[PDB]
Amino acid sequence: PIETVPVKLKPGMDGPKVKQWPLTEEKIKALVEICTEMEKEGKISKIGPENPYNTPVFAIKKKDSTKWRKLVDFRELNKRTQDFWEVQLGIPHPAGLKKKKSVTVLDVGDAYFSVPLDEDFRKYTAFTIPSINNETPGIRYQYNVLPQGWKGSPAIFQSSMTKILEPFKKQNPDIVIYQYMDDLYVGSDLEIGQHRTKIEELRQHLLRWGPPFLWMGYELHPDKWTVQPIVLPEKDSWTVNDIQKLVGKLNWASQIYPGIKVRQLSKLLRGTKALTEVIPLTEEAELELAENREILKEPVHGVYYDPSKDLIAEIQKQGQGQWTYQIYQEPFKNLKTGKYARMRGAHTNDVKQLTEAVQKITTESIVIWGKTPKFKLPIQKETWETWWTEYWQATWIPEWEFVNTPPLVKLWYQ
Amino acid sequence: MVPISPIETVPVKLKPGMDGPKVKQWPLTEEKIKALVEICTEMEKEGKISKIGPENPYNTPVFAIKKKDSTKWRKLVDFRELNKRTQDFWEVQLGIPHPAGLKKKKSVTVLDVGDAYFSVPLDEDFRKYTAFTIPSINNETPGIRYQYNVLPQGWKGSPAIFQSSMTKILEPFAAQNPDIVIYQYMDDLLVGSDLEIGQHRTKIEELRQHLLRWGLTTPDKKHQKEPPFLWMGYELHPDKWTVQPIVLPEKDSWTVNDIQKLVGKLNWASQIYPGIKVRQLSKLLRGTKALTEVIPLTEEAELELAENREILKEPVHGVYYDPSKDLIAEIQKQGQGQWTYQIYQEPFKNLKTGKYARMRGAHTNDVKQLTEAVQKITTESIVIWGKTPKFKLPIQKETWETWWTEYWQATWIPEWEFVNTPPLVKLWYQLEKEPIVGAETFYVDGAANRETKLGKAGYVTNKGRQKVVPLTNTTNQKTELQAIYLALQDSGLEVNIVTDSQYALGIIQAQPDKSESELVNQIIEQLIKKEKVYLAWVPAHKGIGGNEQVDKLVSA
Ligand SMILES: Cc1cc(C#N)cc(C)c1Oc1nc(NC2CCN(Cc3ccc(S(N)(=O)=O)cc3)CC2)nc2ccsc12
Ligand SMILES: [Mg+2]
Ligand code: NA
Repeated sequence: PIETVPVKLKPGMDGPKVKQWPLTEEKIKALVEICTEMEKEGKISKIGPENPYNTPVFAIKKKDSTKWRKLVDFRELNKRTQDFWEVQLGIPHPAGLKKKKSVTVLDVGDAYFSVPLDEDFRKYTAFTIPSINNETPGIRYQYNVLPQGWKGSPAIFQSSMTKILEPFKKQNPDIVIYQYMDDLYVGSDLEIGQHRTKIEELRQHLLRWGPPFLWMGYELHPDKWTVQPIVLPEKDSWTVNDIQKLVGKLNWASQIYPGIKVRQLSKLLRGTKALTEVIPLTEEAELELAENREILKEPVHGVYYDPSKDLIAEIQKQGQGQWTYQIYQEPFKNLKTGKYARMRGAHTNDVKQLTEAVQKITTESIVIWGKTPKFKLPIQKETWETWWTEYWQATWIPEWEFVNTPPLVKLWYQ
Repeated sequence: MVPISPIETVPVKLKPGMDGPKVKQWPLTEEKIKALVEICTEMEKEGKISKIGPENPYNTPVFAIKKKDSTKWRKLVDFRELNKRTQDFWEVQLGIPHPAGLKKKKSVTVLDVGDAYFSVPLDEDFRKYTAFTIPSINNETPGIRYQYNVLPQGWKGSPAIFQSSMTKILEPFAAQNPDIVIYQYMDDLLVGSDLEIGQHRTKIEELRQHLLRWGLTTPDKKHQKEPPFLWMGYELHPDKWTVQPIVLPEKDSWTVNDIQKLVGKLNWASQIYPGIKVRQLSKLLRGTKALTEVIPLTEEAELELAENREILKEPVHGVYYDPSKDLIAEIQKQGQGQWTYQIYQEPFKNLKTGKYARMRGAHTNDVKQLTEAVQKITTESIVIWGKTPKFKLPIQKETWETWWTEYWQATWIPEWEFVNTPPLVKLWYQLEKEPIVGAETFYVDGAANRETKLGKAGYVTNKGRQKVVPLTNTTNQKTELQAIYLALQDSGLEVNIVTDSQYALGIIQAQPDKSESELVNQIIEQLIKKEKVYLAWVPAHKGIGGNEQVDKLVSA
């Protein structure tokens, strides 16, 4: 790789100036070792005080490995980096990826380190390895090559990647390969036995055509990803409280589905009855409940993905390690809903469970639409921003905002 | 001639589009001009500045100032304009070490680098922007024009470039001498080690040997200041540390600027003086911006200040850090949303102390505040010691488990243990998850006229109990809370309550234990006294009996 690609920020935008957040001593030591080797390899270089920019850096351990991985939070630089159409007017997101019986995720970010970075743009990738207790100036570096996690890296490298895949793609016409940031998503319909080997096939390619974590493989099965329609109870005896909750749920669902009616069910609640009193369903109420049940079977109407709009992901804590979520662009028009349980590693740590849910939901969003959603997180900002980097294992990072008022609609997905 | 390595120049640019300065030189008295000529002549002989021709179009004004007992004129180049046009730099000197994070060092030396400061050359292509003019006597000859060859005192980039140049020079020495620590900040180099004073004096010598390779003359800091070293407001003693003496001024008239300074001292002191409180005193400066405005001290502010004075009677000290011991943080609730904490390794020997005040809010509870205090201490500890401390918290393990398992948000506190130091943080009420058999059911509603602000609030129950109360100067949201309050007042120890108020549910599901709304507080007091409360929500205006009935009773 000789010639660099001319890269520039967006009109009237300076480089990022984001503060480095505090790091534990073990993460600093990890980063010191990593950056010392990257510096020997020419991937990064020390910078002087004439560079005022900065992007935060921390260290993670990818799923099921013991080696620290450098993770740069390029979110600010990414939104400030010019939109890219690096050779064509855009690579269409493969709608068939989400349908493959198995999708394996490869960390191919190390391939980026073989392409030089436009010398004029390098100063914008500045980052700092902080010292403990401000006892020394942070160690200042900038990238000489395409950095992992930067929007421009897959774009600039897209030409080099297409060629590496050509032979493999030419041989396997039914395998779907999609690239997002530092990751390669490879879906096939053949079985895991030959899938795992076929995945290894693709690694050797990348290995002959050229890694610290390339050996890993994150296996998905989007064909087995289950949605969550709206379900109503099936009971032989309804209390006043049961019917009140049902009418509340159906009233909420009537914002999503037309033709939901609660007149006959509300009719059962005539009087001022004790909450635990059993109310027999009339024939009019049962029919109404059956018509609502039928309505809720069919999907929502006029729901379409608008590529120009952000995806929004909301998450609710349901308790007992269960989490529900909905992805949408306009309210009440869900493009995807889901439910998680038994997040391994933290039966007694809410924040770790939430961090894993965020990563799994972002992974589903990448597969289905090719971009990450903006999260609405049921957590206080100070708690989240203190701990999420401790459980993060993905090489990308989505955006998030915080929900401070308890949504009433948690009960409806329960 | 011993060849000396040249100090690498830092490339400098002006902000994009902007040009160098063009400020007219003031008129100067003949006396000041003579003084400036002598100074600049000496500076030129030393290489700091050089005469330039008339082609240079930029200019920065220069002044001459006089001192008290030193019968001297000092030079002064007003680089204010040039600084506005100079690029931004990386300022590597934002935060300073906290003494509680430092380890003891047997020996400490202080070198002076003010003269090595001038060996740092200024980027050649940038010097033209530093041009200044000494006016001539009687304005009868051209003014003598100079430009800088070194980092000008007062120029925007001098601190960062000097600091960065020194760090680069020291890098090898520090790396090849792991048994010493070098703190460079300002013109002072501070070297410490656990070596015997003799073997320590040699490392110092080798450091001069090293600094000499770039021709940097550095002798001991003139008038070696006895211990303690006065640094960044601390008293750094060999075995202990503290802020310099904290003296709270005595006054009968307290003004805006007095209470600010009083909080500053109290805040600066709260890092070692344990238990400092500052709400009431910080409270007294809610919105005023006239620092000369006098404010009477609430009797709760005098009690707080008098409490600070007692804590400030005897000075307190902290211990330095031992990485081989545990790091422990203990928190106490002080009241009125105030929290105090101590960080230590051995009991009774604090590394440092601190405090936390609750965030602004209409509603809150002690567990949420305690969680916030823990996060603040966590982040402070990662800065100072690079690790999270073990916490000792005045909350029962069982209380925490109930709180986080049932709280609608995700929440987490790191490894901690209960310490039985009252007052203990507790949960003051817990709503039922299911309706209560045998408990009376209250259907509550309220409503208010937006024009007249007249309202009604009340309930009807399954036993035929009813109440509607007429209210004045109220609102929908107030009548909705008043209705729940009435049902709590008028029911037994176990009660089911049915409301359509999404506003009320939002508040109560947040589990406040205290509010700035007296009406929410009254509801909390009632909830505390109940044995069981089930709160059910229904949508308004849907023909839900009881709800519909009471909605009519209150909608006038
Ligand atoms: C070297 C240094 C000195 C000062 C001062 N003023 C401040 C800082 C921030 C310095 O920078 C570092 N200081 C330390 N530890 C401290 C521990 C306690 N003292 C007090 C002292 C000791 C001995 C004598 S004595 N008996 O010789 O008179 C007098 C006073 C100074 C050293 N650790 C590090 C690690 C990286 S930088 C740095
Ligand atoms: Mg009403
Ligand atoms: Na109370």
